[PDB]
Amino acid sequence: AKNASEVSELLAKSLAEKAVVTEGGKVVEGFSYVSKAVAAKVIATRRAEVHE
Amino acid sequence: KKQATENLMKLLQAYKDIGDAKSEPLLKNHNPRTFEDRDYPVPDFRTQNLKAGDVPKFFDTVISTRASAAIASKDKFWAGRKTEAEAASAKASAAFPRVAVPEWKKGKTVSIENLNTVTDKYAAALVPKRKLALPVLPEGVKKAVEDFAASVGQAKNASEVSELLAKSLAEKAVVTEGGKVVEGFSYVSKAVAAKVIATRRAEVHERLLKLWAKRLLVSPELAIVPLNEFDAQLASKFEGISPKYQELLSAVAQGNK
Amino acid sequence: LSNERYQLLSQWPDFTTMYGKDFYYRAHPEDLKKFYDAADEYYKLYETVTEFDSLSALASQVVPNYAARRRSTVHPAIGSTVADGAFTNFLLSKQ
Amino acid sequence: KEELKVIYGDNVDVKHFQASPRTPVQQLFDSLKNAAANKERAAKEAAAAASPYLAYAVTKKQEVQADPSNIPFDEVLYPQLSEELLELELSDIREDEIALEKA
Repeated sequence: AKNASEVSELLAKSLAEKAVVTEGGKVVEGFSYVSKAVAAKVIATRRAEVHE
Repeated sequence: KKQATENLMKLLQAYKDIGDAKSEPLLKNHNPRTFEDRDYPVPDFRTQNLKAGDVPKFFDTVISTRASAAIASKDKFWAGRKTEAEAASAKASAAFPRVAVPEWKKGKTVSIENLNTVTDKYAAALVPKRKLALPVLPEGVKKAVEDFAASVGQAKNASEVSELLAKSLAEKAVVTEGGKVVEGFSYVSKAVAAKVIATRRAEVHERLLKLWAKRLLVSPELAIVPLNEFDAQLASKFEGISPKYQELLSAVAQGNK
Repeated sequence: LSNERYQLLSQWPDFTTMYGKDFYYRAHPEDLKKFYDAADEYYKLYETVTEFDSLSALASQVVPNYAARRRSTVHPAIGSTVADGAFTNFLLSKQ
Repeated sequence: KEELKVIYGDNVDVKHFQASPRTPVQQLFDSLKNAAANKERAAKEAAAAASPYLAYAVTKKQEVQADPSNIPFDEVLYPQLSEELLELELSDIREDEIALEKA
């Protein structure tokens, strides 16, 4: 009960991380998206390997 | 026999009391390595006039003398510990609980409501006095998190979303002593302690492999005297060393031509 | 009679409270083997005092010798005190 | 082999568990992956027990034995013993490491 805060958040985040997309309430399946924090990590490593 | 068993149980309480007053380790006095003398004068085989095959039999009786003298020094510890506890066994408490047997009066019968509360006392000592509170996930909360993932539509991977909730409590499972949580109790498990041993075996075995790497880069002819047949060659003088491998080692040392 | 012996196996100290390894390793290795032999002995005594299906064949070792003393040629109920008291009448009368 | 024969079968592969023993979490998840056939074996045995004393005794024993919190962990029970059983093998290795530092 002292660490009862963190034991909930991991259950929240484990569904949040593999959150699926829904189109019209139904799940379109086989939809991979590249996010805006992933795509800004592709840019930041590609900037560092051309700046070096 | 009831008095012999009360004497033995009072003796094993006296052993536990005067070994917890002295705060000694549990395995220390049962380990006969701890009664071994490492500062013994260690007899030199070069002053004992040994012939060729005689040196390993000299090494065995220096070891088995020094091992017998450590076992016989462990026996002298426990024979002196026994009289120390038998003195306190004579001045003891002798308030032990009795064996739970079903209550049977003289002409009466035995109720099953007393045979069962006796069986409850046998299965209440099957629980350990301090245990890990290893949580099973009940179906009352493993379905309340499975369908919450199935309402979002992760019903295909609904198996794995429960197991991580089970394992996250299983991994930081706390210990409980008497139903209450003893707090600040860190334990090192038996899979952690067998990983400390397996890495420590690998970092000493690579020093043995690095030891013999130098000796066979400099002197590669040493690989023709097998390791078990090595001190079967020795003697006390250098001229007494068995010439089984001497002339072969001298010619392998001169190279491949 | 088995109940009077079972009542003194009821008053046997709970040796299983000293089975832990903090009694194993604090104790002399010969006083622990005696303790484990005294616990194996209680199960020998207790498993035979509760063998109550053996009491019905021990009663048949008492019956046939008793029943032959009752097949007396004088009387079934004869004993020494009566047969001595009737020797006093037989001897202390005339011939 | 006998301790793990009741879980992993007869081809238990005792080499894998001698080298790396199972953690207290894997002892838990091997309890729970046979508990449905353990609670049903005890119910089939309590039904065919010879008397209602023995029928309560095979359920009360299974009510304690199927709870994974009742598995006796020697490291939880006796902490000073399992550290000293660790320093029996760490001292056997240390005597082989002093022999190579002298060499």
